[PDB]
Amino acid sequence: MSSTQDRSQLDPEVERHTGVDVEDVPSAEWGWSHMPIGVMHIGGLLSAAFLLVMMRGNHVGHVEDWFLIGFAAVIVALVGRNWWLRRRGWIR
Amino acid sequence: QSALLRTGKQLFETSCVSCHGANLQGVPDRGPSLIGTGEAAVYFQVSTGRMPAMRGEAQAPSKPPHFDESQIDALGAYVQANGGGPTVPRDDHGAVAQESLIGGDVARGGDLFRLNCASCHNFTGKGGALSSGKYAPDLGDANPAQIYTAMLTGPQNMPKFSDRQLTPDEKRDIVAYVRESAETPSYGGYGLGGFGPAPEGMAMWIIGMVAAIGVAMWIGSRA
Amino acid sequence: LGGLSGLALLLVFLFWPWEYQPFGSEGEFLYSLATPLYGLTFGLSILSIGIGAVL
Amino acid sequence: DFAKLAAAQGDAIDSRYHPSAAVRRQLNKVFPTHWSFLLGEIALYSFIILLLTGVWLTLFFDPSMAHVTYDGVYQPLRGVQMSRAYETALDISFEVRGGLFVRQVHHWAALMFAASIMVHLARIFFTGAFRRPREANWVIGSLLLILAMFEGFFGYSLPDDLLSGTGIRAALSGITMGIPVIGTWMHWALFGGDFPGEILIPRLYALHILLIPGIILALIGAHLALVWFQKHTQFPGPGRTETNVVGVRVMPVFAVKSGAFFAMITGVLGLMGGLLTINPIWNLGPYKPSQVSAGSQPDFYMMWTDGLIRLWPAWEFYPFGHTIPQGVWVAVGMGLVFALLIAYPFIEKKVTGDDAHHNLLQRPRDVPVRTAIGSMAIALYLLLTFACMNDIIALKFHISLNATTWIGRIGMVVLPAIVYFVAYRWAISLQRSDREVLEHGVETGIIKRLPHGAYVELHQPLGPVDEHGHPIPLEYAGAPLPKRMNKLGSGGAPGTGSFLFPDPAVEHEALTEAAHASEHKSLTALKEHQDRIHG
Amino acid sequence: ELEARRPFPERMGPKGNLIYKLITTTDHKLIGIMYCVVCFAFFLVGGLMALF
Amino acid sequence: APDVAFPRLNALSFWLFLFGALIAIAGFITPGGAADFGWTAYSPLTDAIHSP
Amino acid sequence: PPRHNFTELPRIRSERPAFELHYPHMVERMRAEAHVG
Amino acid sequence: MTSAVGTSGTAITSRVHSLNRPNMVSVGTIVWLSSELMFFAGLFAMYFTARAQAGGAWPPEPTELNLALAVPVTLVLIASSFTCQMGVFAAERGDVFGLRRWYVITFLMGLFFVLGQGYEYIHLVEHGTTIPGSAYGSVFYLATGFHGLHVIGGLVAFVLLLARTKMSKFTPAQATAAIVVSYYWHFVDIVWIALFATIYFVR
Amino acid sequence: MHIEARLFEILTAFFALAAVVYAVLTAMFATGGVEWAGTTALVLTTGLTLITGTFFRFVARRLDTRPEDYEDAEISDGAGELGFFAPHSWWPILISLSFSTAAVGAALWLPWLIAAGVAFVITSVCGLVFEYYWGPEKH
Ligand SMILES: CC(C)=CCC/C(C)=C\CC/C(C)=C/CC/C(C)=C/CC/C(C)=C/CC/C(C)=C/CC/C(C)=C/CC/C(C)=C/CC/C(C)=C\CC1=C(C)C(=O)c2ccccc2C1=O
Ligand SMILES: CCCCCCCCCCCCCCCC(=O)O[C@H](COC(=O)CCCCCCC[C@@H](C)CCCCCCCCC)COP(=O)(O)O[C@H]1[C@H](O)[C@H](O)[C@H](O)[C@@H](O)[C@@H]1O
Ligand SMILES: CCCCCCCCCCCCCCCC(=O)O[C@H](COC(=O)CCCCCCC[C@@H](C)CCCCCCCCC)COP(=O)(O)O[C@H]1[C@H](O)[C@H](O)[C@H](O)[C@@H](O)[C@@H]1O
Ligand SMILES: CCCCCCCC/C=C\CCCCCCCC(=O)OC[C@H](COP(=O)(O)OCCN)OC(=O)CCCCCCCCCCCCCCC
Ligand code: HEM
Repeated sequence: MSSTQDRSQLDPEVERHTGVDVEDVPSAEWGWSHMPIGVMHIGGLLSAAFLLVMMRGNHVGHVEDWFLIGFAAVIVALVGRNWWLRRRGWIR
Repeated sequence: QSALLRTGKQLFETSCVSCHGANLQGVPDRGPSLIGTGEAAVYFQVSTGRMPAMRGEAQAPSKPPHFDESQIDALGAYVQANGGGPTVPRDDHGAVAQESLIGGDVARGGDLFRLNCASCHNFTGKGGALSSGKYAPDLGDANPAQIYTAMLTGPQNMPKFSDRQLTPDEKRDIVAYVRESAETPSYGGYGLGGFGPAPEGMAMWIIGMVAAIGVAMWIGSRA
Repeated sequence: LGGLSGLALLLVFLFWPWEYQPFGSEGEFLYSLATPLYGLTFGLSILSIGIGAVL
Repeated sequence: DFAKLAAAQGDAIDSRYHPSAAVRRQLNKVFPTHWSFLLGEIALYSFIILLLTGVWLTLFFDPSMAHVTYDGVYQPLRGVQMSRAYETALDISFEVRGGLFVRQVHHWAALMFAASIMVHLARIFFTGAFRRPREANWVIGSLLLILAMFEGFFGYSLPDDLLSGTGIRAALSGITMGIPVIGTWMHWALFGGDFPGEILIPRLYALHILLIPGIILALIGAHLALVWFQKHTQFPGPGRTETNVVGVRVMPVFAVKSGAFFAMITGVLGLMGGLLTINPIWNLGPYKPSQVSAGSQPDFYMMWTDGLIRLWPAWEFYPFGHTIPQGVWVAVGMGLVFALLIAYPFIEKKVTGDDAHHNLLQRPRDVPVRTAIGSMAIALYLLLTFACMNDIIALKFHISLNATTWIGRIGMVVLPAIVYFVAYRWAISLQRSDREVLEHGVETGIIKRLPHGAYVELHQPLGPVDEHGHPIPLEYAGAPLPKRMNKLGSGGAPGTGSFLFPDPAVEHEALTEAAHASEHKSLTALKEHQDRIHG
Repeated sequence: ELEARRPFPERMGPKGNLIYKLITTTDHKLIGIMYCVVCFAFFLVGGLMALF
Repeated sequence: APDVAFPRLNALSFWLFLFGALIAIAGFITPGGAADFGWTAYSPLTDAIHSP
Repeated sequence: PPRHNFTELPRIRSERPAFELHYPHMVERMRAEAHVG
Repeated sequence: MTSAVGTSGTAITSRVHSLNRPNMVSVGTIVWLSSELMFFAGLFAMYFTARAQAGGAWPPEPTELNLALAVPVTLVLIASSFTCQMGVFAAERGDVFGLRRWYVITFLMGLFFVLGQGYEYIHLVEHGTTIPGSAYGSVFYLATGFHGLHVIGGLVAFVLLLARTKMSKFTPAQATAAIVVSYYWHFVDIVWIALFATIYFVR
Repeated sequence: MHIEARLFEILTAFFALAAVVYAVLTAMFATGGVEWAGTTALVLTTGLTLITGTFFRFVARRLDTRPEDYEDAEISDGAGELGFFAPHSWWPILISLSFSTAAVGAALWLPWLIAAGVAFVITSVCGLVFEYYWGPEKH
């Protein structure tokens, strides 16, 4: 009871009509809420590529290369799953 | 001594013949041969406890010794008789020398430590990391005989400092510096371990910064 | 408390066994906590003054 | 007659000058009373302490590589060749009363300065205190952070020491000399020749006591002036709009609490200078190229650069009869880090499209993408900082050094992504929690309904309640919501007597009634001002 | 005389609704589900050891 | 019942399980490895002398 | 289950409250044959 | 927000109405204390095995228990239990400040007990006996020092409960919290009585 | 709470019998007399169940027959105000993390990480306990 409701008029300025919606991100209008999926897909692919490329180096070790392979493989698998699901409309 | 040799043999036969095969020859891929290691190597290694070793790993860790001084001497005498090699220092009475190994000069000992020891251990004998699971341990537990014998016989991935390379006077100075740096109180407060940047930054972020943020939260108003 | 700690800082700074003591020497313990006492007194004094002001 | 003296001095001031209007403006200036807005004040106060201790240190420090045998008081270093810088640092530590304390509190103040700059940067970035206005303020603040980093780098390198000289040899020499087109030319021009050139420490002393601190002071003046005249932004709240500042005036409350906070911060710094040992240069022998330790780390603010050096995978290029060492990789990495940090507000505005004049902060949860990016960046910074410490981490926490190095290498691309995803989802879920609180009221204890065995949490609505039980959902207003009746008027009136004994009932009733009346008055004033503004 | 249901129940749920619950979970039902998933993860981890 | 007796406590129980479990698994990342001695962890084999 | 596990509670009489709830006719039967074993 | 949807004057109340129903907090505390009894049972088993394997002179020659300092501390712990029960009575009443006084003196006497145990530890360590020094020393130190850690935990609970009473109005919730803290303190003093009778008298 | 108390009373009877018989048959007919580990463990698990059962019996005599204990008790009989059950809280995870930082400090013998884990544990336990008592901020 000892609390007063808040009235806020923040200055707005993309108009959010495209991208994310309040049902998905409740505070979409209040700040940057949408990162294009292409950005994250390409970022994951480049992270996997960097992990694979680190195999080429001055290390006589081999478990290091195998760890890089595994992490790059799971990253690529996640990116591929996301891309495939969004291509099919989030199915399976 | 005859009985000392016999006791060393009996301890050896029921302690290490599984990995330093009888006849002191090493078991291929379990332990090196102890021929030529000498009494100093046995004293250091067993007294630090590394040798009753129950795993083959990156490094044999230290542990409580499995033998008392008399049994350490027995094992060392047995190994010295079988192989023949460096001998642990001893005082006038016959016991392993502890105070006699404190070199008079400490500046010289510190210079030698920095040139040779700090390379991996620390500025002041705290531990250090090594390539693959190895590490140089803190020297604050080691007693003067242990430090001297560690130099005399490179235990593991540690350069072997012969008497010719580091005259016993230089080793005594290094021992004096090690003990002095270990037993010396931190001037200026609690030395957070011995590593400056990392413990100092953590203590900042945890003690000073939480204090500042908590005081700011007390003074200000959440909103 | 801030004032008493400031006076403590003054008295400790003026009269305390400062100066390096070689090693294992009588007075080495006093020297080891000489500087910590300076900092303790100073920080406690000004921190107590600040706490009083905040209160 | 102190009152008469004060009145006469005020009349004299207002006759010689005419500062009445300006002084009244300064005193009446309103500052929001949020705790997170004191984070910059922490950095400012630490900077002031740094200046005060640095003057004292300069009164006793001698910058020079001129070799000297100590012949001082510290026995463990006697007759050892050392530079005059190291000798006078040892003299400050030992043969000057309180010199050890002064240098220790100076170094602790440097560490707190860096840490508080980092925390203030986090606050502003996550609350969006940089967009449209204050973007130049963010830019100069980024320059200030970089200057502080390098200032501390030159500071702890100032007393020629084994640890700090090894750090200099690594970074300043190797990185500088590896740069392709002009690397050796920059190295020789900074060091007056080869690495141990006889002018390095004097040059760093100039840079560290006058040049860089002068620039830091000028930029702090610009920063504070910008904050002062571009009125401080505030979080959304009851009476807080984009065209007003709700808080407390400078004179009565803000000034006193800021001074008290300065006192407490300097008290914390002094306590830590006393009780905690920082940079025991006496333990760290004089610099010699042939000697080194295993730690070999820089202060925590340069620890991320050092960790980048450690983690980057030894990629070297050899053009026609030339070499491009791995130092250039880390140099370009630092350049990119600083460029992105300086240019973020413009990058953010280009990406999103918002150039609107923003005076109301936004809660980090309300901006999932930016809080996610900041969490990702903080994760990368922490990864690099701990990679620099992998040596001691491996030593103490028994993990192989190669394992720590490769954990850093893999994480610096894996951990940022994990933290980004987790922070994004966490922000959205905080928003969802806020919405559920808005539409259902706060949660409380469970009650079993009379006729049937239904269990209902017996919520408490935060707004007008519909004719039936369920309330009319409110609309989110960018301000925190009370998720515990704890923090509302529920169970908050203990006997106001004392810790050990009570007070008379009449006094207790008077006190509690007066407090309740004051709370009603404050809430009503906020409500009426809000209604007047929005109606 | 007929009910307006969804063709299929909500498959997963809106972004960012579970992560904060897990941290702040106080519903035994969710905690029990966290137990089952986490415990089963250790079954796979511990079970993989048996294969070696 | 609607909930457990101490529903913040059972939340702590899960997290104590999870984090307690992880630091036991953490023996693997160490160069030496996890605990050599069997699940039973008999006394003489477990002391600092054996399995150090 | 709804948060707090229940919007209702049936008459609890035996070790099968839900069986009694869903099959009231069995309630008498579950008692008649109980002791036969 | 007319008045409140939950007609309660405390954001946090008793977890069940204790007049007709058991106090859940008390039940849980009693069960957990019964478990801590088994923890101390493990410690007692260690001590008794060492005692059995001792060769007649259970406290070795170097060690010598100081009843002069062990009787005052146990008496002080019993007094602390009595004062804690008085504070429990205050908490059963609405006497916030009476509870605070009783629990403050209980905390002071428990701190005195901890300091006396530390003094006896210092004296014993000076006179030879040590954890690594002897099996008797080690089992004695494990038992009595784990009890001392439990006493420190009880002291922390006391100060924490007192802070809670300071920050919120006294209610049946805080009364029950005081009651369960007192249950912990009574369990601690009972296990101390057992440890005293075992270490010193029974030996 | 008659059945709740009687369960622990039965457990106490059985554990007391087990402790007594073990102590007797180990004092005599054992290689080295009383085992002194199993005996103590059995005695103090008897004590565990005895404490719990005694408290439950005290409560059973102190409280009238609850609806839960009463057969033929309608749901409406127990319908009423259940007490405060803590809603969402993130303090348990912090307590677990602090205790884990103390535990790793104990495992890897790091007094500094023990000292900090314990501080951490005190802070998080204070937060959990004060969660629903921290009055509104007074400015
Ligand atoms: C052995 C040895 C040498 C030991 C000593 C160590 C050493 C070398 C140095 C440290 C020694 C000293 C001198 C320590 C104390 C430092 C010091 C001056 C502390 C002052 C704090 C104090 C004593 C407070 C007493 C309590 C009290 C009554 C407070 C109210 C009255 C006071 C003092 C008000 C001070 C107000 C204050 C902090 C002014 C700072 C002036 C400056 C630089 C900026 C002002 C300013 C501020 C503060 C903003 O926050 C701000 C935010 C947004 C936009 C603009 C501004 C802005 O312009
Ligand atoms: C900030 C930290 C968070 C990082 C997030 C990123 C998460 C991804 C981690 C990537 C892990 C990469 C591990 C592989 C790395 C690698 O390639 O190195 C190996 C060593 O393998 C290993 O153990 C692998 C251990 C992997 C465990 C990773 C644990 C993650 C922890 C750190 C997460 C907790 C984080 C805590 C956060 C704290 C928050 C602070 C606020 C081999 O070295 P070596 O030892 O020389 O082995 C030789 C033989 O090969 C050879 O046959 C034989 O002959 C011998 O020579 C042998 O020595
Ligand atoms: C809040 C402000 C207060 C700050 C703390 C100030 C404390 C002041 C202490 C009293 C004055 C200074 C005493 C200086 C005397 C002194 O230095 O103290 C050593 C102890 O040292 C230790 O072990 C640590 C013991 C544990 C207690 C201290 C722990 C405090 C940490 C937690 C504070 C930093 C915060 C970090 C947070 C971590 C969590 C991060 C998530 C004791 O000797 P010792 O133990 O034998 O040292 C070994 C040589 O001997 C031996 O050769 C040598 O080789 C070494 O082994 C050496 O350790
Ligand atoms: C689920 C998978 C389950 C996989 C579980 C397998 C576990 C077994 C591993 C080690 C056992 C102890 C042997 C220890 C000795 C190693 C064996 C050997 O000798 O194998 C031949 C060469 C090296 O020859 P080298 O003589 O060692 O000398 C070299 C330079 N001088 O390696 C090879 O081609 C063969 C590869 C050998 C090990 C590589 C394993 C690393 C990581 C796998 C994937 C991580 C995935 C992360 C996912 C995010
Ligand atoms: C502006 C931010 C500053 C930072 C971050 C900073 C940081 C540091 C640090 C970390 C040290 C190492 C102290 C030690 O190792 O004991 C140091 C040394 C020093 N600082 Fe600064 N400082 C700053 C400003 C100043 C100023 C303004 C002055 C002069 C007024 C100054 C004068 C000195 C001197 C003379 C030393 C050498 C002390 C020694 O060798 O022990 N510093 N600085």
